[PDB]
Amino acid sequence: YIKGIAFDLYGTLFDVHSVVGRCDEAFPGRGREISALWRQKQLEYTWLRSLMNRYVNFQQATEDALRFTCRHLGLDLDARTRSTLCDAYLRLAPFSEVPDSLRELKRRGLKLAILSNGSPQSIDAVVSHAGLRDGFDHLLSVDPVQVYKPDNRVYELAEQALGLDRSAILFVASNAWDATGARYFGFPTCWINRTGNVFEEMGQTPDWEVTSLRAVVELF
Amino acid sequence: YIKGIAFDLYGTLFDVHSVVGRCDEAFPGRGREISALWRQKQLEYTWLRSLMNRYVNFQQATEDALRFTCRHLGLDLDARTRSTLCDAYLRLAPFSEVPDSLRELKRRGLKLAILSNGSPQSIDAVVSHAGLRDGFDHLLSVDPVQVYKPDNRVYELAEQALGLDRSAILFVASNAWDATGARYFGFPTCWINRTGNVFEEMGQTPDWEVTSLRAVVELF
Repeated sequence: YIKGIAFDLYGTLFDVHSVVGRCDEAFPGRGREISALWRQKQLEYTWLRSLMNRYVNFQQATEDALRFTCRHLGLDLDARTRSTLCDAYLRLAPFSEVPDSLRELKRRGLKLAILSNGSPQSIDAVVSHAGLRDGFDHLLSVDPVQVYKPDNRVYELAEQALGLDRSAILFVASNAWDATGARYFGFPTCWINRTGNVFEEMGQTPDWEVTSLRAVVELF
Repeated sequence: YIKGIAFDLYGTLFDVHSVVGRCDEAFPGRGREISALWRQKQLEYTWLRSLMNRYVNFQQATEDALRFTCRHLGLDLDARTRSTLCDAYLRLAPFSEVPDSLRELKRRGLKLAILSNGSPQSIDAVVSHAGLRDGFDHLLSVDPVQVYKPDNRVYELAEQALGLDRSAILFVASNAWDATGARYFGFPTCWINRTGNVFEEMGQTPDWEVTSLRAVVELF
């Protein structure tokens, strides 16, 4: 039934925990605090700007979210440190099972795509850096539609880019709010729950809840 | 210039801190923790459901958000406690300056309106309970437009209900993300910052930043 798979990038295939460390190096002892807030503001800003119809790209939203975090915590953030922390996203490392799992999925003749927030160039840098670039048929950004998830215009992009009806595309995401959007859209959804989180209470439940990509491979 | 004022309810005119206590009584020692998460999920659910075009009223969103908080914390939440905590919002107390400030503003011939998320009946209960019901020309809910702020359809409601152009309506809100939306819409905006928060980094700045309603009265 499923002929393609759409993956979220940050937090699903690639571990963002490394940013915590780069944050702690910039502001010793503050790392975890800074990252938690930074991540949250990035999210809120994508949702809020979408609702207001005031789109700016993810790099912009990321800087704005860091600028806020720093003002909010009282930290002095110069331009240099700003760029350096923001660059931490281009050097993420994949989760242990990811590489082998991707190889196996491709060997099964499945079309694999990534649908993320960053530019196609940034998405490319992360996957290429990990040597996984050859494993994807498509590297998609929300940028062309000028809106963020869970706006349906974003999900239609994956459907179009992959050339398959939504019912034949497996949507794989770590974020429960994202899995909720995809489910309402029509994608058979797989929620990757590695750390014991509970699903969002927005009227949906994923088709599959797995602890890693290993369980995805075993679905085929 | 300004002939009317649109006020947000929870957190602007009425103190929600009382919910913390009712939460701690239900789950001793957990109060602050439960409330912080509950408040955050209410917000996220209003934004997310709007983006997905999956509207449910605020009472619903509030229950869903509490149900999630409880599952997330491991707390056992029965129906009774659910209703009781949810009812805590109908018995809020206004901030000290609020009553006198409202009296003074009305004495100046200004049209006063409240634009909140809850039903007109719930909004009425809170204001009536505090004996402030006679102080408002309009008690507005987002319900008629089936979407939440910062969606512009919500702001147009206030403009229509008050019978004034947006340029003549002062938008007063405690939430910086809300003040940002109103500003992009066209309302001269007053941000009530009582506890030293910093403004959101979404490209806007309020026209006035005050520490309480006392400074609002002094504007006229």
